[PDB]
Amino acid sequence: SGAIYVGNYRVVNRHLATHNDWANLVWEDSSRDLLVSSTTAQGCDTIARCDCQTGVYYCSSRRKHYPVSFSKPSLIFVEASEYYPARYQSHLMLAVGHSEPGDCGGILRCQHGVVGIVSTGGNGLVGFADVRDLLWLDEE
Ligand SMILES: NC(=O)[C@H]1CCC(=O)N(Cc2cccc3[nH]ccc23)C1
Ligand SMILES: [Zn+2]
Repeated sequence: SGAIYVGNYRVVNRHLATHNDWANLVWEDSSRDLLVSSTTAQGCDTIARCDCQTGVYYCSSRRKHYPVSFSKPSLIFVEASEYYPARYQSHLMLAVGHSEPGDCGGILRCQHGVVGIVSTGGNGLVGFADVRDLLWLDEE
């Protein structure tokens, strides 16, 4: 689990969104595994606006923050899971590292702010859904 709180927005994995998130929906994309909902209180996270390929992510299944190098956001085939059939997921970045399903929502951060959240894993890889292209998260 995990979310990003920026301005009056909440960003979560689409597969973990609550009834309140869907009732207060701003934008969602199944192919990205992302959902953004509105909030009443202001958040404190800052979204990175950059092309960094190194950062640190939180892995709940190790209680550890790991420094990683990661690939640029791309269209990647993701095997079937409890929440989606086998499909291509867009805006996905991979790194060599540990990830289990309940690690989804863990933040990946660089020197500029939040880059994305854990979304995929297995086979010694970890995948992150990028949020740096969602520029509207910085306004209104
Ligand atoms: N974005 C997706 O398609 C998600 C949907 C929910 C989900 O359980 N997975 C599998 C997964 C995620 C993270 C870590 C993992 N380790 C092994 C499997 C695995 C994929
Ligand atoms: Zn950066």
